[PDB]
Amino acid sequence: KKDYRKKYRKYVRSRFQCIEDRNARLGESVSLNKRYTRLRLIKESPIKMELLFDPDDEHSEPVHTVVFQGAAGIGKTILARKMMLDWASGTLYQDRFDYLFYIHCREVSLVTQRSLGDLIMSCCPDPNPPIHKIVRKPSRILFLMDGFDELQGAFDEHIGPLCTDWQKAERGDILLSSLIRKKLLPEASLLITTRPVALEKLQHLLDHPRHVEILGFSEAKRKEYFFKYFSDEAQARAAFSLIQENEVLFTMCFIPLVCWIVCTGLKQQMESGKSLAQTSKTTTAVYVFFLSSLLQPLCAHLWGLCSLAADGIWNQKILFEESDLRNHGLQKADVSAFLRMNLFQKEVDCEKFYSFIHMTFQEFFAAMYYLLELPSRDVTVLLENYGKFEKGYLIFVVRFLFGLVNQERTSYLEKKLSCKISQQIRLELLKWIEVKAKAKKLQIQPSQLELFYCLYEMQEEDFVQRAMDYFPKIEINLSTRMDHMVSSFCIENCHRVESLSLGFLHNLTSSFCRGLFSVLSTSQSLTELDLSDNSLGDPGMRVLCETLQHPGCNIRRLWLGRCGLSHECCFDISLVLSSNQKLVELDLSDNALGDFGIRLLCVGLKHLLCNLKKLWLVSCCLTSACCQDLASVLSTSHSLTRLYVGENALGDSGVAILCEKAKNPQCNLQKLGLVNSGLTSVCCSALSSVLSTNQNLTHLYLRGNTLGDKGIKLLCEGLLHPDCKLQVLELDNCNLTSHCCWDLSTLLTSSQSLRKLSLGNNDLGDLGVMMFCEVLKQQSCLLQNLGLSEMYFNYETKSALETLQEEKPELTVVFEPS
Ligand SMILES: Nc1ncnc2c1ncn2[C@@H]1O[C@H](COP(=O)(O)OP(=O)(O)OP(=O)(O)O)[C@@H](O)[C@H]1O
Ligand SMILES: CN1CCC[C@@H](Nc2ccc(-c3ccc(C(F)(F)F)cc3O)nn2)C1
Repeated sequence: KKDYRKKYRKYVRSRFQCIEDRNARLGESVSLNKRYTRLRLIKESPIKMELLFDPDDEHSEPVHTVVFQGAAGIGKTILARKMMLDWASGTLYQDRFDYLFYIHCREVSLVTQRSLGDLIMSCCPDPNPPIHKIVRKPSRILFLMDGFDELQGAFDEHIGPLCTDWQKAERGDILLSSLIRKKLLPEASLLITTRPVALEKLQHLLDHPRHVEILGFSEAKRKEYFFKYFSDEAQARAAFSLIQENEVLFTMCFIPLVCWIVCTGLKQQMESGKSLAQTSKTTTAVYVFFLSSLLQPLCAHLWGLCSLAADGIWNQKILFEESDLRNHGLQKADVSAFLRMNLFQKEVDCEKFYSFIHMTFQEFFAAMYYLLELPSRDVTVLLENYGKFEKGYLIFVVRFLFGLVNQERTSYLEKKLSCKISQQIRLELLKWIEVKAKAKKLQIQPSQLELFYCLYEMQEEDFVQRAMDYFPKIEINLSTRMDHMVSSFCIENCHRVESLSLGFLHNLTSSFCRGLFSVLSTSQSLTELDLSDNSLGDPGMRVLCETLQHPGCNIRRLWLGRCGLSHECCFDISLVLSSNQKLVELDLSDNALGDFGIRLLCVGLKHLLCNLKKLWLVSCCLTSACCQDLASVLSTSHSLTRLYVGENALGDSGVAILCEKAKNPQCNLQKLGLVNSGLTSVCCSALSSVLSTNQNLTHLYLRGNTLGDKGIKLLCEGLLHPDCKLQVLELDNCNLTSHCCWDLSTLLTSSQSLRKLSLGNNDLGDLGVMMFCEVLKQQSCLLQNLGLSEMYFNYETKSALETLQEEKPELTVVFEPS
């Protein structure tokens, strides 16, 4: 008769027109979902809400599963609700999906046994919708699974009895697993929202997902929020300015939830005729401020309130009934008070439960429970469950304990916490950090950036400085401004760190990290800085070099691998080399520092007081043209001993240039990395000359070249020289065969300095190895790995090599492949 899908769209539009779908909105004002402030969405590249499920750029491969990850408060629910409304309004997926089914994971039970009847309860009031009709057909239906991490109770990601078929009733965990794994109603689309931490389990269900990260408000979007929140423009501007002046809070406000909390606080202060001051610095300070302002205008119910929250965390319960409120001393009068002020919500769409306005608030109270003046009240058992899904990870519960357990405390509710307990907890928290600071990642989590968000929450230097004494090595990945703010605070107070590794994720290409590099330059203990494999391009190097010229820098080793640097950055690197007398090791591998960049770099390398000892220029798009400048550096440098230039186009002519100066007996070169440089036997006479004259050269790496047997003979003329002191010779993958074995054998029985000789991916043959075995027994000085890896031989040869290892144990390592 009529198309029932129209009624469903009408239902969705009337239901999702508001932000919460719940009452107690500070007098239940209309929240107006049209206020939605745009969130930043990055595909793992910026994307639009439309075309989200389109096939990718090759093979036209379709996507069924899309996962949206983000922090608590970033807007995963407001965004998923927005999609429901936009679709129902005909502004999104108009010709892609016939239905959108919104699944609220805080309502789904992992214990209760049910068929796929959620499709009934999640839609119109009609108790008997046409489930068996065309709505049963996949490819036109998208499910929105909102809050994977909010599922209450243990969840097993590995299930034997997957139980497909929507008609069969089964446990919620099994049912969700089959839906996520696309075994139940396959070829349907599924969108999942989750906190990044819960991906530890979800990753096993998804198989081949598309991932999108949700980022909060840009500075422009923060302003829009305030202007939309406050209908009075004069107030909106005053509020914005007050916050803008608070750099720390402004930074935190990238999270929509933080903006909401702050705005609500200011609104209440306006109504009461207060100063409107907002001086919060930490997440805890913001939450305490908010709750205090609401409780001030009652406060004797804090115990029951906190106890309720704590129970919910331990028993995995978010939704409460009147019985649960009464069981904790909450009954009607105070409950209503907590609806007038926005602490609880009841739900308005023909439902009656109670819950906290946000999971972070429930966790806040659950944390405060431990400090007041009944699951445990033992912080030890709490911490033991930190990394577990089963308890909701307790990330904010612990993070808030750090903030609450602080000597720098004030009045209003906070004063009701016990000082004796606070000290007991404080000490346990220090022990917890010491233990977690020394651990393997293993996807478990108090991840160093996380221990730093914990430390940031308490500004007490006496605590933080001691906590930071457990981090001799810091490895972190920063994606947002808040990550930098937190990292800088902790590093500024760390006097033990010797090695620091900083990753940068899509927000370098800019100066975002300037406020962190300015910290590193004042560190006295830091000696090694690793900034590899991140987009620290030219402008980023300029900032770093500015800080490396600081008189107290003390950085000795700097690793700059795939940083996206070009020749211009060498100008600034040179300036550092000409001033900073402490820098010893510099790795510039895998950059675009072509011949010109080296010419510039060499200006610093040839400078008096440049003490650089080790330089890596591997895969830097170099060719023979630059060898003239490198040769000049080798000729005069008093400190450069290690030079690695492989994986470049330094052909025979380039090597001959370097050799012309390297052969000088006064040259300090000790290790030469002429690896995958396209050398042939033509240049071996040059290398031979160097070996014969330069007694300081101890390591030569020629693997990947094509020297052949002729090259070996030429090198042997030098290697067999009485004044040659080479200790390590690597000739892997040099296109050598059995015809060179006579000369290699001669080397083994004549060289006095050789200790390690490495042959590898080449057709040495069985005759070759057997001949070596027969001479390696005759008081050979060779002690180290003989190589012969990635080589295959007959049974006799394998036995002979094993025999040699037992008979002549001085040659400890042969390293056969089998
Ligand atoms: N785009 C937006 N515009 C304005 N406010 C927003 C937006 N996104 C989120 N908020 C604010 O954030 C608060 C809660 O955020 P939200 O509940 O979406 O966080 P979440 O952790 O993603 O949710 P859930 O835990 O339910 O998945 C709301 O009170 C709302 O005011
Ligand atoms: C688990 N941990 C690993 C290391 C990186 C860290 N990243 C974030 C991102 C965001 C927030 C965050 C902080 C305060 C708030 C509040 F104020 F709204 F409560 C809401 C948040 O979402 N906290 N940590 C997560």
